[PDB]
Amino acid sequence: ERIRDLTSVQGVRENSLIGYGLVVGLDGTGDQTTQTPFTTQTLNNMLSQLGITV
Amino acid sequence: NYGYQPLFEDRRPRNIGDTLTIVLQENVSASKSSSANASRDGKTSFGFDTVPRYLQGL
Repeated sequence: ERIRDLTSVQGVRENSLIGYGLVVGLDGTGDQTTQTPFTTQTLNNMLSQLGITV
Repeated sequence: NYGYQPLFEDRRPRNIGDTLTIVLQENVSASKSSSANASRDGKTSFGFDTVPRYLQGL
């Protein structure tokens, strides 16, 4: 198992992925949403996509 | 029968024949203005009211 533990193969590599989301179902431990406008803005975006226009 | 109708989604027109309210509110106001000017004034004068005798030929 030495060669695998010492080297890596050319072209066999891992990339990094990033994204933004919302986490729901918290027990009152979410954002204040008065100091983080993007939380409410993106929630309204999600609702508008789902068919609710606040 | 009218087909699937959602329950929490807002009432939007989806198919041909559905009605939608338009609030006509148009307020367009465009303007432009321009100007240009030029002026030029000139005066010149020379008067030998009393000519000295050595300069009366010139």
